[PDB]
Amino acid sequence: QEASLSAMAFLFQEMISQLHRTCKTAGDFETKLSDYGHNIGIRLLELLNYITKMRRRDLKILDILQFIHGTLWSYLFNHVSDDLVKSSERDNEYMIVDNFPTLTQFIPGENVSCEYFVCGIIKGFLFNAGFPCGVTAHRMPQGGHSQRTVYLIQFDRQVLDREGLRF
Amino acid sequence: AIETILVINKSGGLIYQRNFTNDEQKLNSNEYLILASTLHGVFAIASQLTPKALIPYIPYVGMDDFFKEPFTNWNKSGLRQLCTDQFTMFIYQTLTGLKFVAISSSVMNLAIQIADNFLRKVYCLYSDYVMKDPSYSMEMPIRSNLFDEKVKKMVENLQ
Amino acid sequence: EYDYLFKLLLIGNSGVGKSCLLLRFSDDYISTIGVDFKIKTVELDGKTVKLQIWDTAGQERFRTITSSYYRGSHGIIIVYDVTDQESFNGVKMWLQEIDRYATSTVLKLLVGNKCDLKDKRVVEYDVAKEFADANKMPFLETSALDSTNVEDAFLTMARQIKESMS
Amino acid sequence: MGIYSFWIFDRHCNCIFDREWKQNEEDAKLLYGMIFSLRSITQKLSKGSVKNDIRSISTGKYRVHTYCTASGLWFVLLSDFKQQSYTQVLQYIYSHIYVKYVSNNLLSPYDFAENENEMRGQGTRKITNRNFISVLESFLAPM
Amino acid sequence: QSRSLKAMGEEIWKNKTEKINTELFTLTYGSIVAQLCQDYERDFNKVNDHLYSMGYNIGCRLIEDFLARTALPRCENLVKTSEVLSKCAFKIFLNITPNITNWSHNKDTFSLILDENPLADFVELPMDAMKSLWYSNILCGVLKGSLEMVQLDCDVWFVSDILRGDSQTEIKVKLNRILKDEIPIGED
Amino acid sequence: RSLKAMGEEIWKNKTEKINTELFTLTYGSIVAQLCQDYERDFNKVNDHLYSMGYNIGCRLIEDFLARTALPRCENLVKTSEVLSKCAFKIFLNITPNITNWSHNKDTFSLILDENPLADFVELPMDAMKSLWYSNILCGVLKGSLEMVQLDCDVWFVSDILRGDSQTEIKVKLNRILKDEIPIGED
Repeated sequence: QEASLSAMAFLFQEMISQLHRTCKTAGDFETKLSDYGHNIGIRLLELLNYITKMRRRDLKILDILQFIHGTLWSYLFNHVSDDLVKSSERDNEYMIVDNFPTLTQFIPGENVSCEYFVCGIIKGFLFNAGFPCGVTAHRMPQGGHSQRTVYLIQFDRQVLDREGLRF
Repeated sequence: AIETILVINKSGGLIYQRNFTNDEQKLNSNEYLILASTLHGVFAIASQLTPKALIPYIPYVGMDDFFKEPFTNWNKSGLRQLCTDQFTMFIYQTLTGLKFVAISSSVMNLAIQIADNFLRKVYCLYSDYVMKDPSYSMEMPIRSNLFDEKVKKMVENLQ
Repeated sequence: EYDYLFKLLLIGNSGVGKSCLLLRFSDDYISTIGVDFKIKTVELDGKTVKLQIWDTAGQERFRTITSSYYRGSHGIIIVYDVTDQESFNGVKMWLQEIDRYATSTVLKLLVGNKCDLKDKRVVEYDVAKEFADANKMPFLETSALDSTNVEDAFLTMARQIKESMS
Repeated sequence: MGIYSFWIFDRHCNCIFDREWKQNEEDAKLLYGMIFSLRSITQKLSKGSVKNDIRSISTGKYRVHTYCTASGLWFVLLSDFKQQSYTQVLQYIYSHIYVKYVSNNLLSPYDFAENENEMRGQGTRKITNRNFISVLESFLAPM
Repeated sequence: QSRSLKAMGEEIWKNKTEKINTELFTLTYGSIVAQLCQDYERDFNKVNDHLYSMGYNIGCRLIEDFLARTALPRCENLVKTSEVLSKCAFKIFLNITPNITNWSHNKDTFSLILDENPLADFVELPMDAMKSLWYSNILCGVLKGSLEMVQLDCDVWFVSDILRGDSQTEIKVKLNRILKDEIPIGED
Repeated sequence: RSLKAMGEEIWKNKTEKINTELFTLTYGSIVAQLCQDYERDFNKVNDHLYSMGYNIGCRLIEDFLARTALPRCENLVKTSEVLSKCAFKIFLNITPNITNWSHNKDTFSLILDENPLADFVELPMDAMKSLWYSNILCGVLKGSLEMVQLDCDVWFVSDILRGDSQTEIKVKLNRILKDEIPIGED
């Protein structure tokens, strides 16, 4: 079943509103909201009880990432992510593109940090996945979309090494 | 044919004003505030001076839409309209007390209906945009980047 | 470009030259068939502050002035007379209106006028300081003419609310 | 039904004529205002070389078709939201009824004032002319 | 241009307005012009003030009828006024169309040439007043009261009257100020 | 009823729906996070959760009122049935069947079955003897009703997540605000 984007939009804004009052520096806010997202992220793999029963049994990096952008967003935000870009400058860094985060939308143009909570969900998922990430969102590229933002999913060498060994 | 649309603070202070199409401003920020305020008071005065006199439809336009059924109005005693030779102001206030007003360069009963529909649409807009903005402190001006996009697009469709 | 709107209303009693008080600082007329307005522009931390003043009055329209006007109040600069004591007597009963039209949060204030004509005044400074303090309401005073301390009281009111708006 | 009340407003911001269908005089004072405040709101809020004026003002249950003079005479009338702008009726009322009975017989001056510099507040609806009340009351017999 | 100014003025005179014989009014004015000379024992100047004074009271009544028919708004420049008055006022009241000239920097004043005076251009002044009287002063005074009733506070006066053997007829109408109007109820 | 149909018809609108799990999780996240903040003073969490719910509720009414223009209900009977069948169906896919009324017409319970806000009963032995999890919800109600000038007292009683069965919130219209916009005989 489902619920109203309005309530979620509402709960979230209050969540952010509250978060804004505690934290003095933008940095603590970004990292803290992300942690909030992380706990949600760890939880998704946990729910486990297209038929990728990846169950701790090893699967390459791209398989999870490609599953994650197409499968999860529609499951979460309710819209297949936009693009999944394997960087072309550093071997651990990847990129996942979103047009309009079904979440961080009502929030006005500049403020990137609110965006991080959605990105944190990605981090928690991968960390539990057994492949630590480092999702840091960004509101640019903005081709024909005021808010299209891309989350920077930088990985830890351990995933880099496990993968290098079994291509 | 709208030229100016403002939302008057649930308390009678101008929070939102956007005179756009013309782009030939004759009024200063300060005065517009006063005006919204005056509208608030006069809106108030008409109610008392009511006579010893002891529902809406829907044209499907302003931009499927937000609401397609005959909806309910609430202010059955306040300044619902001021019309002249140069325009026709439509004061659409919400049960929540909010008063959204649309100024129309065109002049003039169905004209009132259009604003009732268009403004209610804008009130709705205010609710998703204004209300969900974690960075908005109530009864305070609206410095929203997003609200402008939806109203401006809404003003062009009706135009 | 403004960001914060504050509705401050000098509510009082008709003989009081309250309108004159606002004019010296207000930005840059005088039409009361409701309540004339004067809006002041003071910058508080890059956040421009438009202080909208409701120079409310009423001799008739006590009924009209009160339900609509009072509620958006982050400040109510009440004033009495330092020439016609009937006016000061008015304030005690007037305060009750604020209690039920402006919720308890409303930070208020009291004012001293006709402070230039001590050569023909009435109620003295001690009588007032006690009544205001009794009600948990401050009261600084100022001449009828050159009394620039009133403005600071306003700037003071503005900063106070900005603190509320955190 | 039809029109609810007629009010004529002096050029001194004063109230000259009433109508139903001392207690009453105060309501006109605010009504003079509703018209006054809106009139100016309308004056500033205008673009052109004409200098727009308040044609009609509408509420939830009535309307105040207005018609203002350049000599300063607000002819206000409150409808019942049935008929269109009584702009012609108001116009005719002022031009046929007002000028001849009121201001063409210089034997009994126009309600102007009492020289008193209390012009707005002061002055009481001295407009009484037996004919004026009679012809006007008859003119608005139905509507 | 639904109602050009000249056209409205003419349409008004023709299709609608009530009239009386021009001669009837001429003689009634003659009694007042002549009556005053007797009463002021030849002090022409006393009369002009008298006529001009008479013009103001009537002017206040008339400005009211004029607005009732033409329904024009209160023009803020002297010039719109100059135009409204000449095509509209005269045509409607004296089936005449005076000109508008001898304008001065600032639009201070503008004359008002009346080349045909229905009022009294048939008279032949007595060798007396020939130097002092402005037969048509009441006419001039009506203007002052009329403008004043619609806020223009002007100075109407003669400088030329065919009658005094002048080369023409020219009523100057200078503007002094525009009056305000307000309503003090509260803290005054 | 007439109003009852609107809740369903309204659901197919132009401000979509989202998966309950995501929303419920953001909430579970906020409750768990809050517990840590207040050193398990579970009571403080209810209080903090309610204040949180109220701030949300005040902003929320504009969404509800704009979503469905409606009449300023006549009494508790009018508001309550409206509130349960209509509001909840719109914001959550739930409709608590109003019950347990008070003589003085001052109260009624909002007994509920489907509480998405807490589909997972992770009530830890130390708070389950004194802590209400869906507190944000009442804050939404006090804030929503107080904003429509119907000042009342919303509170919890039994929670499934707590001891036994039926979960319900009570509503106390104790008084009615005077200050409410210019609207005829109101």
